[PDB]
Amino acid sequence: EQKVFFKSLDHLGLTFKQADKKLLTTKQLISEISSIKVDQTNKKIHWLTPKPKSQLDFDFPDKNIFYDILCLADTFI
DNA sequence: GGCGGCCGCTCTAGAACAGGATGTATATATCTGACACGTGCCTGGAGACTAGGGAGTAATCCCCTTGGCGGTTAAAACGCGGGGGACAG
Repeated sequence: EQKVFFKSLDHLGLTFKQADKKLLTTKQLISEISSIKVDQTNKKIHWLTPKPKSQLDFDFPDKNIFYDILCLADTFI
């Protein structure tokens, strides 16, 4: 049970090995950005003619994270 | 007065049933011929010993089969039409 219980508690993590392969592809990200684009456009068509130019934004509060993927990258090299 | 319907009568046949037929199942009588016991060996395995070598086990290693995915087009499966053949006769 020391190896059974914690693996049983992981639900999305067991399928993460295949979900990350299937979902972090080019066409999936194209679909997920075009969905937000058409949502913004028809929501503004319903509401107001000007459209915002900002969608799917990320915040970067920590500067050492770039250093971390740099370390992972030249470890993989 | 004629004719269809109904019921009784005789004819015919399927089939259960009993008797004869002939090749085996048994009940002794007796032969008989290998069966197993006894005897006499004697020839091969067991106690004991010498020596050694191939596997039991440990370690490594690298290898290769199992799980585990999407993808995609070959194909299993469901179903309709029908068609020629398995089988009863």
